Amino acid sequence: LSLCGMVDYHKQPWQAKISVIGHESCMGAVVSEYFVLTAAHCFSIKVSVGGEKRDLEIEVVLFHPNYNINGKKEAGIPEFYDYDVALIKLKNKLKYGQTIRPICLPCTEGTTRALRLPPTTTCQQQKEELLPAQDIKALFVSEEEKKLTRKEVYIKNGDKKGSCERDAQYAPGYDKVKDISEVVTPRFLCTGGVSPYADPNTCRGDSGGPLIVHKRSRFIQVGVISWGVVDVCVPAHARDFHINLFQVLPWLKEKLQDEDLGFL
Ligand SMILES: Cc1cc(Br)c(NC2=NCCN2)c2ccccc12
Repeated sequence: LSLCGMVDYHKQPWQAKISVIGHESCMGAVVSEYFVLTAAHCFSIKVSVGGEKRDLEIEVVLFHPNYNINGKKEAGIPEFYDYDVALIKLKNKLKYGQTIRPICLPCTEGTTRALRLPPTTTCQQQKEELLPAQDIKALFVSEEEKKLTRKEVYIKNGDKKGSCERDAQYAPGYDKVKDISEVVTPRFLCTGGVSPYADPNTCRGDSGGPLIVHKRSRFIQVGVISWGVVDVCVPAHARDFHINLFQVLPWLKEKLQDEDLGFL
């Protein structure tokens, strides 16, 4: 079992850069020797790790079976980001080192050990530790002038969760949605806004990158960056929505079953 979430690419050795050819940009995270986790909506395909120039040979890209960006077009919702996760399977085994390391995923033995929790630890116990009912200090990784940079955000998972979710009404094409639960599903975590702190916002190029909790000197991926309310790249309603990886575990467990991650 790899030591996951342990340390520019020196400081974010899990980070992957994705280009799709006028170039669309996304990010992802190394989660095993053969897999990069990213957003489904990011999808000729160029993936790089370790700040390398080299583009890695792709075997297949696997998509969450419930993902359908067009799924609510008939209801007048232009883009529906539910289950916005994909796994890039690499042809060649990644060589872990100073520049290339896997991030921890929820409800794995890797995360149990990173959090110094006992062997009886459940998936629910990991969720209570990482995503308590409060404002949760987190980070994401962006690019500025070809250098990777950390940005600190707060996940609104307590008394501010409703306020964060309701700001979805300001996103492009969502202004006529009666029931915000139609676009903000139970798959989403919410960051951004000015309470409790003035959170920075994701850029479109940051989509697919990990939303990370930094705990006990370790980095645990809790989310995949999915969509924003405002393209800032700032109103108090500028929120960002992330796929909660605790909510896509059956799919992660099935696709990564042979990756020696020790899913619970
Ligand atoms: C950063 C960002 C801003 C805005 Br505005 C978007 N548009 C939009 N969000 C919900 C419906 N359409 C984005 C969409 C995807 C990814 C990032 C986005």
